[PDB]
Amino acid sequence: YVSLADLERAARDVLPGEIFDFLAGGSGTEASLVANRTALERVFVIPRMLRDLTDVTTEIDIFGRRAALPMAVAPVAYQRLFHPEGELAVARAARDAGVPYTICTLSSVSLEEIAAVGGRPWFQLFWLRDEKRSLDLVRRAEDAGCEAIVFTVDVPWMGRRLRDMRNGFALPEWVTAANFEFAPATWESVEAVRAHTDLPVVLKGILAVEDARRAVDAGAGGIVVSNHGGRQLDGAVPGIEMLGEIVAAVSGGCEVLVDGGIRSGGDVLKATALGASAVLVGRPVMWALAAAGQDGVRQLLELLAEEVRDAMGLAGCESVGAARRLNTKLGVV
Amino acid sequence: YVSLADLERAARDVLPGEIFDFLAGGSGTEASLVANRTALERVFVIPRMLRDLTDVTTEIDIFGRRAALPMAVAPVAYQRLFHPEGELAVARAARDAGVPYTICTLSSVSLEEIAAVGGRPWFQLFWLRDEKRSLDLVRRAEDAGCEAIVFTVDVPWMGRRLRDMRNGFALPEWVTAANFEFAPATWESVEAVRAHTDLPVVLKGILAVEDARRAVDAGAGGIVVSNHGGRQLDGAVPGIEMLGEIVAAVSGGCEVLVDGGIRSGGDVLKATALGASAVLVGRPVMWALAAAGQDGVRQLLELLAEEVRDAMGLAGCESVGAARRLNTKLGVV
Amino acid sequence: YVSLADLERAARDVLPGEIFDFLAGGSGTEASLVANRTALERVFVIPRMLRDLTDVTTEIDIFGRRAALPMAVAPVAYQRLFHPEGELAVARAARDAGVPYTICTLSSVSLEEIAAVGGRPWFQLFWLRDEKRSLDLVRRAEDAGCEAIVFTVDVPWMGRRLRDMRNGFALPEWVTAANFEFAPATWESVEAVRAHTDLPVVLKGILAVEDARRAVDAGAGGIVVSNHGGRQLDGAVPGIEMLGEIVAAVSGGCEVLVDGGIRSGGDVLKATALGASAVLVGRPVMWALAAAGQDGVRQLLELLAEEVRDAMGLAGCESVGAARRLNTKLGVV
Amino acid sequence: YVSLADLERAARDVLPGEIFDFLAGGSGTEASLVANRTALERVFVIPRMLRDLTDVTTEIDIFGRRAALPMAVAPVAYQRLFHPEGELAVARAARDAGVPYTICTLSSVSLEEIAAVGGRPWFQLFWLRDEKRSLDLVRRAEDAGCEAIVFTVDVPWMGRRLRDMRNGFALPEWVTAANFEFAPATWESVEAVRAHTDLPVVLKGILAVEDARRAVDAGAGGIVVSNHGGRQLDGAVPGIEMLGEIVAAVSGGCEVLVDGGIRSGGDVLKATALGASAVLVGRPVMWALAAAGQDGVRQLLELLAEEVRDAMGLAGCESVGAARRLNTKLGVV
Ligand SMILES: Cc1cc2nc3c(=O)[nH]c(=O)nc-3n(C[C@H](O)[C@H](O)[C@H](O)COP(=O)(O)O)c2cc1C
Ligand SMILES: Cc1cc2nc3c(=O)[nH]c(=O)nc-3n(C[C@H](O)[C@H](O)[C@H](O)COP(=O)(O)O)c2cc1C
Ligand SMILES: Cc1cc2nc3c(=O)[nH]c(=O)nc-3n(C[C@H](O)[C@H](O)[C@H](O)COP(=O)(O)O)c2cc1C
Ligand SMILES: Cc1cc2nc3c(=O)[nH]c(=O)nc-3n(C[C@H](O)[C@H](O)[C@H](O)COP(=O)(O)O)c2cc1C
Repeated sequence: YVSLADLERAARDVLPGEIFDFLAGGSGTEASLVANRTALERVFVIPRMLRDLTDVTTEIDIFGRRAALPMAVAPVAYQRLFHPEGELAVARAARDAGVPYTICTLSSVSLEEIAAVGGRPWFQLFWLRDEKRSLDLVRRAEDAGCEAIVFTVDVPWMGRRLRDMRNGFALPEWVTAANFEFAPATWESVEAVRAHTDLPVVLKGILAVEDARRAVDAGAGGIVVSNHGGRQLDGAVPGIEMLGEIVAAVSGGCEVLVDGGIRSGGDVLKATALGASAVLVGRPVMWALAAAGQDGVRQLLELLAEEVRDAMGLAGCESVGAARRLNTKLGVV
Repeated sequence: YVSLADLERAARDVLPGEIFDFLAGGSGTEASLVANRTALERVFVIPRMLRDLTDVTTEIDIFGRRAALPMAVAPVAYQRLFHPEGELAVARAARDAGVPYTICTLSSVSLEEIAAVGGRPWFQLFWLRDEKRSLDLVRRAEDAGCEAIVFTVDVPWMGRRLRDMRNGFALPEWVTAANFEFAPATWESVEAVRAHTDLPVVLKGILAVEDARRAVDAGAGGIVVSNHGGRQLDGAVPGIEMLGEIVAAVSGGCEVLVDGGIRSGGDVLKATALGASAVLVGRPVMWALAAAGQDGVRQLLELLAEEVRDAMGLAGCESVGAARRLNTKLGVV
Repeated sequence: YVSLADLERAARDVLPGEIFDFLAGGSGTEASLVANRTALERVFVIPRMLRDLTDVTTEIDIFGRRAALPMAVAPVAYQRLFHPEGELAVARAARDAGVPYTICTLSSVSLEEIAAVGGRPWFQLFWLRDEKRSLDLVRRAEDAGCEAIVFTVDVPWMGRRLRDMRNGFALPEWVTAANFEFAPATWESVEAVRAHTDLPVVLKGILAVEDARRAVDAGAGGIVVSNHGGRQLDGAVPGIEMLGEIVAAVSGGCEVLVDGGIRSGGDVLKATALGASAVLVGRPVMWALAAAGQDGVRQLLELLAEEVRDAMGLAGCESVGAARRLNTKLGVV
Repeated sequence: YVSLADLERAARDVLPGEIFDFLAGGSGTEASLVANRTALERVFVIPRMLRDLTDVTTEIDIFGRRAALPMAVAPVAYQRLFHPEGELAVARAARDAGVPYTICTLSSVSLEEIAAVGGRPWFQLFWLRDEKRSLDLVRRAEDAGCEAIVFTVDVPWMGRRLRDMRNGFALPEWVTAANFEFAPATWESVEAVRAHTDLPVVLKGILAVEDARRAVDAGAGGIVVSNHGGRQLDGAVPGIEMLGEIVAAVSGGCEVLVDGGIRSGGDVLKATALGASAVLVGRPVMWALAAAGQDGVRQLLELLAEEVRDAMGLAGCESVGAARRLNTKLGVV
């Protein structure tokens, strides 16, 4: 595999159509899904030359731990859909690559089993109709050694996924929500979680500047600037188009991550040049899992690590902080 | 049906080519027809998160009545072209959905019959060579219980519809103008109508800012920002591209509606975020009528209602007024 | 024929390939040829409503004569390439439509014969290596009753026409330059022509603002804002993209015409809304000549007249001057 | 051959696929490769008319020598891949056209042999792990009569060339680096070269404004504004998009060249109108070499010279300095 697109092709060959569509699809007309790619494609980096590259490092410190790359595996529900080892395959590969892995509330293997793999596990939270269930998930995660709570704030309910409707998609009987209904979360919910844990709370799905500022005021440790991979509001702006404005507005008050469409180390570099602390990567990790299980994910992470190092150095950046000081230019197509 | 595009496909299957072309077509090269879609596709919404969605409502008050959605059925002439029940099928479905229905001066069933269906009927007026005929239509409408007069101001004469010319299109003998020649309307005409009725007068086909302001000064109750679905001036700006400027200029002096290309609840949300009080929907209603008669229109209205509620909530809006306070970003393709 | 594109199709059917390519082609990669169309397609008009249209007139006064439309036939060399009656067919049709016809220095029928047709003939001048020949052409034109001298200033030499090179195109023996070598013209040349005639001198091929201003200072009666239909510098800006700036800079000091890509009455309206006094139309006139001779050109002029009247009225304009006060908006694709 | 694209077609016919891919390809997704063309295609020139063109000259003075055109042959490694005479064929053709030829550190014929051809040879330098080897190359070049040192500053290491990876590309045994490992160069390296030679040092691969300014401060004689033909950082801005800003910032302190995508004399004119002193041309020179050896390169240089003269004169420019005073407009597609 020499690009992440080689893994998409390999996953499409192996997965059943309806599962590939569950993975690939977005809501509505898929405008926001396509826009995540378009938005990245229009950003160009202005690289710097002639800097010292004797010790290029792709490491960052985030939520109190060193990560090997400015990247984490996004929360993706029901990974046993893609490979029989599901979440444990991905978590093992992430651990070995030094990348944080986000354990999902809708994981097909229990959060305690995945946490036992080791590494840098984070935990993603959905707010539930029964509040106490959500707060119990948080305590379970913390007790199991998760290092951050990624509170998904863009899913008062699931978006209209027309591929899934047309396919009549349903989980196979062999895939379940192993940690066991959505309720709209509010700012009250955020405070309840903040009060119930000592871990950093990261709000995932922020796009408005004022919501970023309010997240900082609310005591978030981070936000993920995200339109949920185009799966929630069809017509929501891509996160990459809001990122620079949001970075400026929080002015170092919390970590600012971005997701949606990251498909190369060069895309990681674009995101950092626009001000991101780190990115999440979703679909490509699942492509690698589907294609080749744990080894597939390992190969994908190795490929991304190589592409990030290559892009950084070609742009004159010996560290991620230097990459954040790069300038960009918007171009056409 | 899971999208409005499923209904287009179904209507194209059933209607004779020349009638489908009468419905689908625009004037000239169809540049303004295509632009209505392009203009919407470039608008992205910046959604808000973590708001109270306990009682999301899609209702509005307009022209003194509560409507179930910020939407009305646009005036479309000669609906018996599409289904034998024509206007009565559409009006019944609109009534049952709680959506206003605009009765046309060129209706293929008389305005009194359609008004007798009930619901929230509005009446669309063409100015005629014989003025007294136009003013008699207005009094007929008012006597029949219509609630607003939608004065079409963009049709001094009909545009050049090349599909209709190439097809040699003419009304079948079984379709007539049941209420029974265009004369250019002027501001004088508007005043004559304003003087002859107690109903709100809504000017449909406004695109210039100064004409919006003048409409308010003239005592209009509303305007529809519209290029007549690309059927009048070929090269006229889409209404969606003028809407925000117009909303700012009238500064709450009348209701500001928009039409042209609305094809989903997400498009309704875009229009409201740009400042619209409500939208009109034309072609899709006729697709649903052609495909499945009254039941078809009912299914379309149910689908739109679901998509509007979904988009609003995903964008953090418990009411249409909140949706009007959303911000937008122009994007590419 | 219901659009000008119907005539292109008809001309392509009848003309030999190499002659169609002589007509259609541009220089180089044809970027400027394509851009003339792109530039018009991105301009949208903001129409006005509810104005008095009792006496819509498409007439203008230009160079001391009334013209039936804000349009003239562009200078196109060697019209016998397209039809055996060549220039006389086109000039007769123009005369009968009330449109000025530009007689070319490279006409395939002598300028005195074409002038004898009557109508509103203008004369286009190429500066020649032998100056006296050019000044003798001017006196011949004036003696024959031409009403303006259209001095082409963008042809120090002919551009690189790759279609013609690839085809090995040469004039048939039956087509000659009937008035009988290019020399670069300068501002000195313009003055020599201004001194030798009482007719208005119109500089055709101006694109820079400062050259427009200098044209006024030099005593020009008009300019044509033009990239020579994409046939001269490949990469020259379209005239339509410079027009508004140029109109502002001359501030009524001379007539400002535009050409390049005008293919409908709506395009004429766009040009006038951007400030043009009138347009020239080239290729379409030759399509009509090739398809059907004099009658073809007559039908094209009738179609354009209808489309101009239609566009004007739909935009609320009872006169060309009102059309020049319309505003425009740049849109996408 | 009537355009440079005729030579691409001819080279593709003759070269083995993997060698054509070595030549054509870029790094990563090839976004920067495509963008070099897109960026040029959106620039339009505003030509001037009616200037004296009695003695149009395409000559420039650069690095103390007169060049016949504002163009040099870019450094391209391993030219024996394309034709058995390799670099000597190209250098001979360049010499005879009066164009500088850049001898590469990775030349497949020794730099002394190519310099012995005569003409205006420049020498391109890669910094090596062994510094002394790089400084010895510089002295060799100077001793052999090269006139400038073109220090490539964008290759701390080679970019990820996916075509070459997929093809398993390797040099044939019959092609070697005849002058005989990359080390990242720094500003220290530049100073070491500046101290070791009396020749002008030209930094190739500058894109950031501040790096241009620093190059002047460092005593560079020139820079080449360049993304290495899209072969280095995938997502690097095209040089043509930075050129005007860079020209303004150095404010005549060094020569500012540009490369990437120059495919015609009109493109040369665009580059000069944006402020370039001269351009480099890479791929097209190799197409001509592959197609027809020395004679091919001669024909390409003759074609470019004709197109540059044609574009200049059509734009009203009797000299390159006048071309640099042309204005431009950004257009669409
Ligand atoms: C199949 C699938 C399932 C997902 N499940 C969740 C989830 O349970 N929780 C969540 O916060 N995001 C979920 N996401 C969104 C991702 O975390 C992420 O925002 C999105 O995939 C990023 O874009 P990318 O896939 O383009 O890299 C899911 C995404 C996909 C494709
Ligand atoms: C077949 C057809 C007939 C129409 N007849 C009328 C009419 O009689 N009066 C009027 O004001 N608008 C008429 N319109 C314009 C619509 O009211 C509306 O402005 C346009 O259809 C909105 O765009 P949409 O179809 O893209 O939703 C007609 C539109 C169509 C497609
Ligand atoms: C075949 C052909 C021949 C032309 N000959 C001349 C000419 O002799 N003199 C001149 O000033 N322009 C000449 N032109 C340019 C036209 O006057 C005009 O600028 C151009 O055709 C306008 O664009 P249009 O063809 O897109 O309408 C010629 C154009 C064409 C297509
Ligand atoms: C096959 C190939 C090999 C190259 N080798 C070198 C090199 O050895 N040194 C260098 O500075 N640039 C090298 N370049 C980059 C060119 O000098 C130049 O920047 C690029 O080709 C310009 O773009 P163009 O090919 O679009 O004209 C190479 C380019 C190509 C296509």
